[PDB]
Amino acid sequence: ASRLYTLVLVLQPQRVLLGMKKRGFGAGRWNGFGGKVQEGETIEDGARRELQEESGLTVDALHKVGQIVFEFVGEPELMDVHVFCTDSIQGTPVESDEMRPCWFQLDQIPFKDMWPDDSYWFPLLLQKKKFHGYFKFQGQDTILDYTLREVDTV
Repeated sequence: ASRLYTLVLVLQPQRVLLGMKKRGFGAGRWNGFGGKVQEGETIEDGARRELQEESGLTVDALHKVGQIVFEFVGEPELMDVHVFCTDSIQGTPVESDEMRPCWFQLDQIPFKDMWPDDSYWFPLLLQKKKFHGYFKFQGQDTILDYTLREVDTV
């Protein structure tokens, strides 16, 4: 029992784009852009759609960089998050109802105001290493179990 999600990181040589989530799941934290994959679209199409809805941006190419499975205690569906990155974006990022975008220098990523799991796998993202992760949460703050490894194929 798992549900497909996307997460998109716009990662340029010296900065990364994050969005401050304004409502809904994860509100009040910076994150990549993404959301649920809909019936009738591929995972990559859903990632492009969420990037556009949340930031106005389109992209030439998205690259698979990771998969993260989340368990939330008491919730029946695992969240199967497909993580993508891109360097070349099209457009200037703009605020949506869901997200307020901002660029961050790579040594100034705001981990204290991000989901606690990002501290663990962001180093792999920045190192351009593909990964599989699993995080079990009690509520929104406490990681109870986790696993993280590098993989050759996402």
